[PDB]
Amino acid sequence: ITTTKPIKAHFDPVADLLTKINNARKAKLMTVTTIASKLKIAILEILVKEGYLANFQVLENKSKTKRIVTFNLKYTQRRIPSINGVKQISKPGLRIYRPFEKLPLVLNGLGIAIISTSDGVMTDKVARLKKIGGEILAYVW
Amino acid sequence: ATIAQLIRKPRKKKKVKSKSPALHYNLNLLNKKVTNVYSPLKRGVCTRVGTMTPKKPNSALRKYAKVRLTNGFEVLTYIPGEGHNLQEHSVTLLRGGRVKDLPGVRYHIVRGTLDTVGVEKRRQQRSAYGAKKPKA
Amino acid sequence: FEERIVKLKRISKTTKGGRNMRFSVLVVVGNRKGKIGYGIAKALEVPNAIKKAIKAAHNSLHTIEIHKGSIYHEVIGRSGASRVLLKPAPQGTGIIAGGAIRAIIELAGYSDIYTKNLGRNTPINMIHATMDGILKQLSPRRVAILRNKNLNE
Amino acid sequence: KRNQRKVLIGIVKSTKNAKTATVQVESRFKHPLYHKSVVRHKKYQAHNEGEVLAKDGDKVQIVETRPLSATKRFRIAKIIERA
Amino acid sequence: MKYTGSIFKRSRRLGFSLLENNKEFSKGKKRKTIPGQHGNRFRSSTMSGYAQQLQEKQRMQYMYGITDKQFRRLFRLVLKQRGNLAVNLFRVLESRLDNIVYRMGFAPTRRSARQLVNHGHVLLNDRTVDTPSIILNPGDKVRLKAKTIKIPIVKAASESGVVSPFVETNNKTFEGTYVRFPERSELPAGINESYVVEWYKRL
Amino acid sequence: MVKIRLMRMGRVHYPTYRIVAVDSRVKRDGKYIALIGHLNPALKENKCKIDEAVALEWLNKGAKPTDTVRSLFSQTGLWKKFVESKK
RNA sequence: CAGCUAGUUGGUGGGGUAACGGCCUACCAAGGCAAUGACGUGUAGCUAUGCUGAGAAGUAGAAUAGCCACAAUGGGACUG
RNA sequence: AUUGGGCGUAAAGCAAGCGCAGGCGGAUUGAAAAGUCUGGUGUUAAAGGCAGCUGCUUAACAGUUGUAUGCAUUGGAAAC
Repeated sequence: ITTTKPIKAHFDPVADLLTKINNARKAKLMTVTTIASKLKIAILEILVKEGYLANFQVLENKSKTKRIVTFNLKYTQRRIPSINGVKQISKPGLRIYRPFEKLPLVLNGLGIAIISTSDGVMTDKVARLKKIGGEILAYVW
Repeated sequence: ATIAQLIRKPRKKKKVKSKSPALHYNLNLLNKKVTNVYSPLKRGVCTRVGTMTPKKPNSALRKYAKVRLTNGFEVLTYIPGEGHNLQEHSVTLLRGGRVKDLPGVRYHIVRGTLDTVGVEKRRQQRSAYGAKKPKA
Repeated sequence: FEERIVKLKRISKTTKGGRNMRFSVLVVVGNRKGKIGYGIAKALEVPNAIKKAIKAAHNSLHTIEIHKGSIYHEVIGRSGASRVLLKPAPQGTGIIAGGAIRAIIELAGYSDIYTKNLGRNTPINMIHATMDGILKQLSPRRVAILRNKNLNE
Repeated sequence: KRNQRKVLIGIVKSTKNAKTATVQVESRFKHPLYHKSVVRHKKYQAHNEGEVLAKDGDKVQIVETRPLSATKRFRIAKIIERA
Repeated sequence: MKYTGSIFKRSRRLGFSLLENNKEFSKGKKRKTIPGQHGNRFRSSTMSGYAQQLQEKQRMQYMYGITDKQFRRLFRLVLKQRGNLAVNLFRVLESRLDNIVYRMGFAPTRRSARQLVNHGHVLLNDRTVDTPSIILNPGDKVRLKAKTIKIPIVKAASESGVVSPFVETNNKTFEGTYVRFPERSELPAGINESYVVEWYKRL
Repeated sequence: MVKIRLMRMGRVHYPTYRIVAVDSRVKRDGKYIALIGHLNPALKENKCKIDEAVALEWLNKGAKPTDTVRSLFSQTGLWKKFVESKK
């Protein structure tokens, strides 16, 4: 509420979200802002339910024109972030598609990859549980 | 660079060349033509036999032969061993191998062939320089 | 504590009327249980340089953690444009690596591993890159603690 | 009766030739080595039997048939409205 | 050549008795220096990793009297199965028929034992064999062919001998069997299997 | 006649014929349609086991076997399950 | 290697072919391919596969097997 | 160097701009299902590669059983 600042979205949703997280992690920032998109909303939801970041609130103006989402990153009392390294595999013009049997494992399962097969964004381990493959969004560990 | 660019122009390999090309080309009679079948080692008939000096770091009087292969090629060659039996248009046999001291020379005569008799009185390893085993 | 050297180097700085031949050595120190350190020093003679290098290495030691005798997640060591890769080898393959990499991993009390040299091959940069790659290893229990999924997740 | 058919929606270029029209289809395939997704075009020949006059810019379907002539090997079966 | 003429030259340089302990057992003031004119003092000034890998290899293979490609074939055979590579390798190196003959104690030396196998004096599983590269499994009977018992040396060999725990034999009836797979500690400890197994980047 | 016939797939001195159904105008041990057991005329005591299921399918739609196949079909009893069904 | 293609593209009646068909024929038309590579130069039988590699892929298409083409060179047709 | 490289001083950012075709590309709703994933069926000759077994006095080898990989058809999923 009352953000008193103009914010715009960079480019394709996957790349825009990751860069903000990485820069905030490197600069020890805690709060960031970006324009909202249902793909980005879903990936932020699965990220927070995988325990990598704090509160996200999706915000709408006093109209049905613009929707934005702001999300806080998980930290510690000793000021060490939970996010270690983010890398997107999907890329504009380099759409990557692996079957279920070739589903990657990020750092021997320690990390989390976003794989939106048929039911929205959906974690790799529950993907193996449902044995369905598809789009590979990004590696997060 | 970008994937959308290499589709237009795929990468090209270096395509390194052979270390010694003379032994590779060959030509027959009866509509002669080159067929470059990369034969291991050819023979030839010597045309000029003399001596030449090596380059900067070394100093000697190395003996060489200007041999002509079965085809029309002329290649420099180093004559190893103690002495030689090159006899002014006598047929010999060749083998690849580069010598640093002699520019241009990139071949060796196999000693133990048709006319080039092997080094006499050589009992160390006896295989190079075409030496027979001495009587026990 | 085996203290196996890796690469001694013959270094010398010029000086008016002569060459100050003062060669240097590099050593690796490891207790075969998790203690690892390295140290580079220079002296006029082999024993003096070896003693100085051992003192420097053993004075500054640092620990590593072992899980089934191997690294458990692949990590790349970026340091000084000389990359070194580690991979969680299965229990049977045994130790395979170059010279300095084998020295470090063997003195680290380790076992089976997969490595491949990238970039340059100067021993000091390889040691730095391998150490960086092995210490940026983030423990599974650590990420379990710093996440809400500590219960085997 | 295992007869087949290829569902190839195309873009007819013109009916300039006598009662024959050229159909263009932009098939999408995966690059053999670089894994990118690209599209290629190839012209298909067909004959106007007389029921429709496929002008420039219409989009139609393609079915297999006997070879009616050299380079003319497919005919019109099902047609969708104009553009 | 499957036979090496000189045997003490191996025990001197390699620092390991090819036999049990009799290679340098004070025979004519037995020494331990390397053979040749240059045995004065060359102890350790360039001893590198490749050198010790070769040394362990040579300690392991010439002791069994094997050649290079044959032992490489043995490695390719043992790599076919799943298990501990070093223990499986050394078990394969212990399953040789001529090696088992020494474990039976029928010959004073392994070199002698390998000779009886060739000439047919050793009969295995009721069918005579004459190849030293047989791979034996547990529970295989071995006999002296019931022929050529009257060797003035086999009696002096089967009389007194050290029978290892992992095999059992009967001295009088000249009958034995391969009871079980030997353990590493039951054999001489001067062979570190790890160096030999990790030096093979050949395959 | 698509002819069930023997193929010498094997090493020298140790032949191993495999009974197979192949066209008559096809060389030995060449391309074939279907595989019918095999023969090892070195091991004795009924070393000629076959499939017996698709062999009947082959015979029932046209196939002339060879003389060597006669024993390999009679010992198992292919004739005693074919001749009366043929009628 | 920037234009190539005049039975080349389409239709009408007929002939011929085991069969569809510019395959051919009498007539009427001027189209078809081509920067996502036509035409031309050079090289090469293709494939299952051998070798190397960890893998993507590189390499030669050994033995053998499937297919294709040939039987000194260039053409023609009979029997079937 | 798609996975798996670089372009300040080491080879490498065209002298700059206007730019069609190409690639890429804001947010929300609906459909279709071309990409994408998945189930069934057919096929992907045999030999060879891999694993197990048998037989050559044991291996080299031969036989034996299973084994990948793609393609086409059909039935669904709708996140990009």
